[PDB]
Amino acid sequence: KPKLLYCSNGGHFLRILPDGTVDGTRDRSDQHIQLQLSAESVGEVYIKSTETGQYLAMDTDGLLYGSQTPNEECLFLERLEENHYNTYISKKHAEKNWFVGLKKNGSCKRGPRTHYGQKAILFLPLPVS
Repeated sequence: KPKLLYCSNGGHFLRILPDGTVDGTRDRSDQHIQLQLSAESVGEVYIKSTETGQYLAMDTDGLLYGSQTPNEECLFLERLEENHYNTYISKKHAEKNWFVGLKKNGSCKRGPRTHYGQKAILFLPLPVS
C-alpha cells in the first residue's frame, strides 16, 4: 500500500512535482504526495510517486529531485528510529551521512546540511487514507 511521508519538522508531506521538483506540502489532499515504497535489497528502498512514476533521488550536491528512471541516486537506506520515526539515507552518499530532510518552511534541506538528531530528518509514514 502507498504511503504519505510526514515530516515532524514543519508538519509537511514529502512531495514530488512532475517538474522534477521536491518540497513539502501541508495539504494532505495533494496528489503528488502519495508514494510507493519499494524494497530493492534489505534496508534499501526506492521511493516513487504513484502519480508521476518519478523516483526520489539525491544529486551530488545533496539536492532532492524527481527522477524519470530508477538509478543509483534513487536508493535510500531506511532506518527505524527508536522513537518510531523513520530516517532515509542516500545510499550513494551514505559515508557522508546525507539524509532526506525538509526545512521548517517545507523547502528541501540539502544532504550536507542535515545531521543525525535533526527534526528535519524524522518522517512518519502515514496511510494515504
